[PDB]
Amino acid sequence: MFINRWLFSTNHKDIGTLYLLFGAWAGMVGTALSLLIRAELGQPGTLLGDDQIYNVVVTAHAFVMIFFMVMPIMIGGFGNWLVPLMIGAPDMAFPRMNNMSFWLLPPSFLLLLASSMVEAGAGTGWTVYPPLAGNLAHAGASVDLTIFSLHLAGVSSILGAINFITTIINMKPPAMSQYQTPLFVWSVMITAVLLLLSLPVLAAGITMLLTDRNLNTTFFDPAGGGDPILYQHLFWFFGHPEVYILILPGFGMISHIVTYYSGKKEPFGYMGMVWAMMSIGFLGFIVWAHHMFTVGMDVDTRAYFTSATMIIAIPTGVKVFSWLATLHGGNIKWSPAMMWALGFIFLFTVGGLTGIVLANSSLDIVLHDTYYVVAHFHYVLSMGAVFAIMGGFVHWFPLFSGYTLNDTWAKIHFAIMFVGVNMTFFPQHFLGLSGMPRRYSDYPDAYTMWNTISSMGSFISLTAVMLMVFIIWEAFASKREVLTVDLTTTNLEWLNGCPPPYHTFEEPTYVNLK
Amino acid sequence: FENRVAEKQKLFQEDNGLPVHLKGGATDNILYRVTMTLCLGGTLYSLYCLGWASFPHK
Amino acid sequence: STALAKPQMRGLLARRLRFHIVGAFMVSLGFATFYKFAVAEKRKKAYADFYRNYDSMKDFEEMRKAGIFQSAK
Amino acid sequence: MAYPMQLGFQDATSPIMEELLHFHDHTLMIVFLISSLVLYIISLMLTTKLTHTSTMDAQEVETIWTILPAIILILIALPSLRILYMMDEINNPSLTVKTMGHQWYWSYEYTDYEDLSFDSYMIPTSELKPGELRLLEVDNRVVLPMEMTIRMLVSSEDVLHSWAVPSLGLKTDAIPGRLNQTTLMSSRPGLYYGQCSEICGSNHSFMPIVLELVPLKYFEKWSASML
Amino acid sequence: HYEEGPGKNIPFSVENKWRLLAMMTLFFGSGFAAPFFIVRHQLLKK
Amino acid sequence: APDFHDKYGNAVLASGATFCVAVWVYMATQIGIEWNPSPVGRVTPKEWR
Amino acid sequence: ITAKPAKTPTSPKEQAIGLSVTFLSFLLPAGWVLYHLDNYKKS
Amino acid sequence: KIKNYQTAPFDSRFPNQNQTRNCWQNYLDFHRCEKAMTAKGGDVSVCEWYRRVYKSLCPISWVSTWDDRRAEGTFPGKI
Amino acid sequence: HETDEEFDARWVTYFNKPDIDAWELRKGMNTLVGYDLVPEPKIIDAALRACRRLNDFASAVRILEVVKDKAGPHKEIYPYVIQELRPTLNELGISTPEELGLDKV
Amino acid sequence: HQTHAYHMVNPSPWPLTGALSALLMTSGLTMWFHFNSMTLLMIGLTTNMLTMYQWWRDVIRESTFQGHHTPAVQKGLRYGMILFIISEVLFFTGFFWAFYHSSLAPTPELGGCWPPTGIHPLNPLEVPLLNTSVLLASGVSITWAHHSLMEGDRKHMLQALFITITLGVYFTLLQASEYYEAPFTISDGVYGSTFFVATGFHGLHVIIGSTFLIVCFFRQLKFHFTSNHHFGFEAAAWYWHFVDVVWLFLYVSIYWWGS
Amino acid sequence: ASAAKGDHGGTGARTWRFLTFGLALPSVALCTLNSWLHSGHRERPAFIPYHHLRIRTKPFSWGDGNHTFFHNPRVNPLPTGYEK
Amino acid sequence: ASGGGVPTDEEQATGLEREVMLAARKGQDPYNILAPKATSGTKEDPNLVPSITNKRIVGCICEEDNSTVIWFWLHKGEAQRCPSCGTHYKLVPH
Amino acid sequence: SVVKSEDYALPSYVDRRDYPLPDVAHVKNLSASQKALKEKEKASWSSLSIDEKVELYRLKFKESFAEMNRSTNEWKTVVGAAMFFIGFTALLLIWEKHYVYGPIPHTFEEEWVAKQTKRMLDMKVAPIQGFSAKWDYDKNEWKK
Ligand SMILES: CCCCCCCCCCCCCCCCCC(=O)OCC(COC(=O)CCCCCCCCCCCCCCCCC)OC(=O)CCCCCCCCCCCCCCCCC
Ligand code: HEA
Ligand SMILES: CCCCC/C=C\C/C=C/C/C=C\C/C=C\CCCC(=O)O[C@H](COC(=O)CCCCCCCCCCCCCCCCC)COP(=O)(O)OCCN
Ligand SMILES: CCCCCC/C=C\CCCCCCCCCC(=O)O[C@H](COC(=O)CCCCCCCCCCCCCCC)COP(=O)(O)OC[C@@H](O)CO
Ligand SMILES: CCCCCCCCCCO[C@@H]1O[C@H](CO)[C@@H](O[C@H]2O[C@H](CO)[C@@H](O)[C@H](O)[C@H]2O)[C@H](O)[C@H]1O
Ligand code: CUA
Ligand SMILES: [Cu+2]
Ligand SMILES: [Mg+2]
Ligand code: NA
Ligand code: NA
Ligand SMILES: [Zn+2]
Repeated sequence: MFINRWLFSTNHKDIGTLYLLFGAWAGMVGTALSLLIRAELGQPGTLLGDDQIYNVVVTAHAFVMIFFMVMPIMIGGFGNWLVPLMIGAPDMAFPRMNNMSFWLLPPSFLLLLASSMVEAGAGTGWTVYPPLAGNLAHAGASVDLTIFSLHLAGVSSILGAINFITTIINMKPPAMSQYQTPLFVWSVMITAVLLLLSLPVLAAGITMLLTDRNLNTTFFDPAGGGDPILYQHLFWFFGHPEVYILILPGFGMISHIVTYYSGKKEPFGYMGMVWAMMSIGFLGFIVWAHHMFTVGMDVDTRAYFTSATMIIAIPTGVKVFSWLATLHGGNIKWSPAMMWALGFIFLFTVGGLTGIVLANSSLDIVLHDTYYVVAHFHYVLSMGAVFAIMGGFVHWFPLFSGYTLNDTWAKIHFAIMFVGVNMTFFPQHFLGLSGMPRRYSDYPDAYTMWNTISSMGSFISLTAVMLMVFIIWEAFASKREVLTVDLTTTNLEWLNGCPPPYHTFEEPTYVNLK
Repeated sequence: FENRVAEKQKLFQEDNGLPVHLKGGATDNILYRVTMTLCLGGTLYSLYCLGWASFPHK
Repeated sequence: STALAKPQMRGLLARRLRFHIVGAFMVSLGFATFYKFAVAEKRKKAYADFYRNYDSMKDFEEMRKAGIFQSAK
Repeated sequence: MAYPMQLGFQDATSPIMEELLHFHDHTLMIVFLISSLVLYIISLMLTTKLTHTSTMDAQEVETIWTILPAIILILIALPSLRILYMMDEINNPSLTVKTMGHQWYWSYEYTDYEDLSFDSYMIPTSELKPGELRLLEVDNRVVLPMEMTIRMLVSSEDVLHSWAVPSLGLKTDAIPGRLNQTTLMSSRPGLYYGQCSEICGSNHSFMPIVLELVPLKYFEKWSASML
Repeated sequence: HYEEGPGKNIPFSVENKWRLLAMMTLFFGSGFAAPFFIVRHQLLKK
Repeated sequence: APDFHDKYGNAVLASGATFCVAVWVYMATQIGIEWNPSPVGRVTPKEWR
Repeated sequence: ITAKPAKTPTSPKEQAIGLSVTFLSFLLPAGWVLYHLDNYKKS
Repeated sequence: KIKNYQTAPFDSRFPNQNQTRNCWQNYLDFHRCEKAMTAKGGDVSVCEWYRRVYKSLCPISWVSTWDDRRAEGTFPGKI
Repeated sequence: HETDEEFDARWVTYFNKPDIDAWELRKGMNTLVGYDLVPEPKIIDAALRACRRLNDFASAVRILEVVKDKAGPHKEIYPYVIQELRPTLNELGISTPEELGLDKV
Repeated sequence: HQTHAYHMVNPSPWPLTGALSALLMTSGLTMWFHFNSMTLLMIGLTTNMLTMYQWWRDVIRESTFQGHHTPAVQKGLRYGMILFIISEVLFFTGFFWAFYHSSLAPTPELGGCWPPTGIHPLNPLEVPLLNTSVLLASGVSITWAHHSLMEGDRKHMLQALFITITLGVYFTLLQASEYYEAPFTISDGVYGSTFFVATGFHGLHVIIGSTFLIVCFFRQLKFHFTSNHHFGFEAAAWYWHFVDVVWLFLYVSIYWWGS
Repeated sequence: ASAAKGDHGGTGARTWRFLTFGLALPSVALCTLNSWLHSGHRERPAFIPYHHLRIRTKPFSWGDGNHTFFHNPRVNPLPTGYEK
Repeated sequence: ASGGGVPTDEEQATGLEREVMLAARKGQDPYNILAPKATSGTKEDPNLVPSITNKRIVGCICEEDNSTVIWFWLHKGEAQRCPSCGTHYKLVPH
Repeated sequence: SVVKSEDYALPSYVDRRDYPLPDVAHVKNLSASQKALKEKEKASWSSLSIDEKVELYRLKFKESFAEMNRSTNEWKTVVGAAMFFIGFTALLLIWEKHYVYGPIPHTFEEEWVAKQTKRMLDMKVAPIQGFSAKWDYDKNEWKK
């Protein structure tokens, strides 16, 4: 029975639960790696005495947080749990292929850990640029294990994307048009389209790197007429859509959380929110070379990428102002999930605005490959994704588990986290403006003060993470069972109780056309 | 060839509680066991290979 | 005693919003300059004042005499 | 170079860097305006017991939310692209210098007239002379004539590197098989520091760049003596 | 069929809070510990 | 009936604040952390050549 | 949300134990590694 | 004529950041010129300009590699 | 989009329906408090008399509470509304939340 | 009992065996590339084939034998196949991008020309043209197969499908021969790299497509397909058209324009 | 374009078979004939050890590590030239 | 030129596929493939909601093109009303 | 009173200032005296005593508006506990400084810094605003 249920699952809820467990475990790995980064930088000099190991830690930090924590939690975890419930569907379109998307991830993670254990690891950056990642500067198995890890994660998400698109297009009640589906469902749909188109380009690029490393191809090797810059194009052609992939389900959860704790039946300007996510998804495919402003590109190309990149602020602003307009006139409930969402809105805005600074290629010359970029994305991506994830987790924990969290503990956790992340990352703006490069194990002495503060901040967030674990333990230890949930009329995922039965919507909802 | 779909329909719709991957009979069980044994054995061997490869032979 | 006068009862939220968005804007436009006057104009003046009578050769000589250069003793 | 507790950019050494400073001021002003507006509005939304929970009409307010940000972006893009195209203009250099990235050091070639080339390595911490800067000093500095337009050509003989000098506003990736061009002009004599700005392996942190800017006559004699 | 309801729709037992504590400790603890031991491993290689 | 916060709130606030300030002040000033603040108005420049 | 009182209440004492055990599960192994860093290099 | 050579002048054929082709073209031009001049028993020194330009622009290792490959019979450009 | 007077008249008519049922009373009040307004005394009067026809004293008191609540920090609104309603309160024997001690925390 | 039309699938081991086969194939390629050994890889390939066989077997059992493929379930599979094909198009796009990047700006190492110095391209008017006529012909014969099936014609469906498969095999054998005859190799710089990787992935897809057609052929032999319900056939046909079109882009870009 | 054929009355199996046997397979037969004449060995290219060709950055994982997967002794020289 | 040998759905469709096919021929929708058309939704003319049990979730799109759907359990017994628009629904078990 | 898990699909009671009249009464079952009170409620409400009026209210509703909207001392616990854990973090940082970190480079020694400071002024580091601009080269001191 255990094996049938947990290894052979064809159930969207159980598979969602598997993803959440996987993602939580990955979050602990990614967090440990981040602390090692900040420990090395916490005082001037060397802590590890081995900068190849430093670079391996940085590289793994990124892959773990992106591919094993964020994507599995948002798309695999919340997507699987919530999407079928929110459209009254009995499961995903391909419930068995769904299970393979999950089971591909532990082997993918195993390949990443193998890369770090063999030889000297892959000390490449999560970008894995040749020639550093090539077979001369990184001889041996590490980089190939990294490529294979990415292959498996790629296949997992591509099949997942096919599953979500099909489910969302095909499995709504017959009367429900796409313009009657909740925003989170939209956000998963759009994310899945981005995955479907972008991951195969990455797969092509890393396959070419694999063949350069093992089959004597020279796609990226000038000796054979290749070009290291070609790899960068292929990687970032995936890599920009990827950053939008990482935030979109977050925007979706934020819309639900803000609506809910404002006591509203609906988000402000639903069609504008749909429009904004689609526009962001589209524009996300035409801006990638803003990651390459220093590689030696022509001026007109730089002017174009600067302009196209800035335009994304417009639909994004529509979403930010619509969240504010959702709060407007709300009966505000200061739940822990609401606090996460409010934190998300402001931290995402800060990071988005530093993105606009970076979009300007002239300024990016001086800011590229400095801590200003690291600060930008830890606000918009790291805080944005994590705050949306924590908001969604606290909000829907009682749905998934049937048990309540202690709200006071959860508020304490939010408070510690808010202080920690801002102490960690805010000073990194100063480090970047003043010229400290990223991907460094040590820094000229002038940079000591901000690096010291930033590392102290990282320990504060460690305390918050440890507390998060205790809080989840306390919920399961105490077993306060859910009774009534407000606003079920506009939050269908709650209407089958907590937790919902294994099989829901065996009899589908009735929705007439009028 | 004769159309024997109706016979297969009867076999696979028999009310015997068996999951589809075992509903053909004893041969399904064998093929399943072979597959899972190769997968689990191969996975253990991959772990061994990792252990071996994680250490230098200077 | 006397009766209480009839107060405004409608659009209290919208009226609050109308009032404060002007204040939200006026901070901005009132502030606008703070970064502008205290940072931007200060910076333009610092660069203008520095270079107005700047003598690069004299600057070099002071550096040379202080012993900082590999190429110039 | 950076100094302790620095918040913003290193002081500009070139006119283009001065332009970047004022453009950053302009943009950051706008960034502060927006972030504060958002913070203010958020607090406003959250500080009243008054409620209005029925359906609100979206289209009127969405015009403002789209048009004003569009205008703001144009107000950033206009000076942004002015500087971009000024950076790109033809300037006629008096001198060409090449730099080749290596693991982990820079080499320099000045081959307009004679074959002058040398390697440039970080001074190890244990060998710093009193008052010298940890991780920043090199054995052989890039000596260059001040107040002159210099063409820098940047490449690599192994992995990617990136040749940067923040106070001149310079960062040009060093790519094997490719010859990237940038222009360099210092308004002042002195020493101007930079660091490798593409991850190139285990000593990425330890291959800095030091420019030494002096009068032409000194540059010429130094050049001759370096043959 | 399967057990349904709170504490039953999960692959781990919550029947005893102390056994649960031990399991959550091993689970999150192994994930957090792993990078430190990978670093130790790499340092010990030379 | 008074809840947890009614009974212990004042004490948790007071002790929490006192403990936090004391330990951070101690960590910041007493254990040899080198913050490397600006030389400006602090350091007397000394002959190096 | 409303909920039932805890089926198996977790007292302040039990919370202190769960919290302490949790923090130690993160701190001790990492602490052990970091404390012995110099031993790993000098080996 | 244009002695007082300082450095390679701007070339409108190669106005962008990537100057690889500029170095390459001048290298080719110099050696083609030298070969054409020697074939006709003429003054090689009319080719000098291209040598100055490619010497200014081209990394030493590229020139050196190209020279080795011309001597080896493996230079892939047409001369 | 109709005057204030037309809005009020519609609502008065809503609650004045002789055979208004419990569901329609709840629907009315719960919808009305979603708007950016404190309902005029004449709306509330009509809603209170509906409570009377529905033999529901408690809902009458609750309606008075929600009037106070919708006014937010505008402390002058509720005492004014109660003032205007006093003849109805007296006629129907409706005690205010305050008179019942239901304003105590 | 359900009153929707969707398929609740029996708990299945094949996702896990599939995932493990992926681990075994990738760790196996690693072992092959670095530790001079083929064992893990061979086990991975074997378990992969076993997984695919039993998984698709079960899909056939679920549909032909158990009747779970209602119109709503079939429609889902249509979207699924279309989306899979789109992902495969983008995969090839990355290789076409690599080809155009290299060939439009040939570096000095190549002689600054395309095709590079020392490269003697195949004549696109010889076997590559034959290949083109073969796959185009196979697009015509597969359409004949589809119409015969819809018209209830068992014999002509089988004949047309057999012809299509024979053409697939012919292309595959022609390509294997051309690979052997080619005077340039995968190690001949970016020309060899782009040529063999792009046409090689295409060749793999031709093999996959041919196999899928063969599966349909044997299912047809066994009367699985009705004149109205035959999604496995549709789809093998879509995938086959996809493979044809990729060929046409390869022929135009690499063989013709890049010669 | 309408090709130059011109059928359409009902798009059926008969029409597609007509196209298979009347156009598609005859084109293949023609191209097959065409190939069967321009077949035969084109002379093997003289060996020049160009550095952009015969790339070896890592030995191949088969044979002696120096032979490509579809190595053809007649036309594929090694880095050191044609095999003896 | 053209014989038979290919089975039809009528001859060979089985299980749920066959049920759906046979019910569609009768103009029936027991597996909820079609959106039901609304009545006037008064208490006299309620929307009739079939169910195989004693309760079923209703989603009410109160006005055409509303993006917000209003969801509630409809129980066996007297007609219930949408909490947003008041339109009436009544469960008809089976 | 007693709400059960298996009742999730039924209309439920809630106290919410934006939903004043919930779908069901707080108290569903009535005792003999409570039944008599509901009968009395059908006659003039002026004949009801204050206690009877309160009892009728409490049958219909759980908490009053004033009760459900009351402020709490929770913020004290939240802020205090947050500060406690932030304080606990400094203990980990003290441990790290003592047991993990070794000495920082010699370049942070006071004499080094003084010499390096002079050399930075000699090379006129950030002479427009940042560093050397704050040094008075005439009076040989930091500007006031
Ligand atoms: C952490 C250490 C801070 C140290 C600050 C040094 C003091 C200035 C020296 C006192 C002045 C001494 C004279 C030196 C002037 C040098 C100025 C310069 O040459 O260069 C320019 C400087 C100028 O910047 C500053 O001048 C820093 C001010 C910080 C901006 C406001 C953020 C809130 C305050 C920060 C502390 C909280 C941290 C939590 C982070 C919060 C996230 C924003 O460098 C930057 O570009 C900073 C990059 C920030 C870009 C992100 C946008 C942030 C938007 C958020 C608004 C929040 C609303 C407040 C309301 C906030 C409520 C939440
Ligand atoms: C969540 C993930 C995420 C998101 C959403 C974004 C959003 C954006 N990012 Fe970011 N970014 C990353 C994650 C993300 N980023 C990562 C991981 C990297 C580096 C990877 C690496 O190198 O390892 C990166 C790097 C990166 C670079 C490259 C810098 C460099 O390496 O030199 C650039 C440059 O243009 C960029 C720009 C932008 C812009 C313009 C947006 C915009 O979409 C933001 C739009 C939002 C706002 C502007 C705020 C809200 C709007 C309003 C309140 C309206 C009014 C505002 C205005 C009118 C301005 N980012
Ligand atoms: C008739 C055409 C059909 C092709 C069938 C041939 C077998 C190879 C397999 C095909 C798969 C194609 C892509 C793999 C890339 C390389 C093979 C390219 C095709 C090929 O077969 O190229 C051959 C070289 O093969 C070689 O290296 C052999 C190397 C074989 C090992 C391949 C390494 C595995 C690559 C991993 C694939 C990653 C997949 C990613 C999936 C995406 C996940 C999202 C050419 O021979 P040659 O002697 O150099 O030149 C001819 C000289 N007479
Ligand atoms: C050297 C080779 C090694 C590489 C490994 C790959 C090997 C080859 C695999 C060949 C693909 C075989 C797929 C066979 C699927 C058979 C099952 C099937 O076709 O199932 C059909 C449904 O379609 C469905 O699931 C559709 C399922 C579609 C499957 C998609 C096939 C493409 C798979 C490609 C996989 C790798 C590609 C990526 C490579 C980089 C069943 O419905 P019907 O047909 O309507 O029948 C019902 C009627 O009888 C009722 O009257
Ligand atoms: C980035 C992550 C941050 C982690 C912060 C860690 C905070 C500290 C947790 C305690 O860790 C323990 O510290 C002891 C020292 O205090 C170590 O004992 C060591 O030192 C003792 C005293 O010298 C000896 O008794 C022991 O044998 C010797 O193992 C012990 O191994 C280690 O587990
Ligand atoms: Cu060289 Cu980084
Ligand atoms: Cu991007
Ligand atoms: Mg870079
Ligand atoms: Na360090
Ligand atoms: Na068909
Ligand atoms: Zn309705």
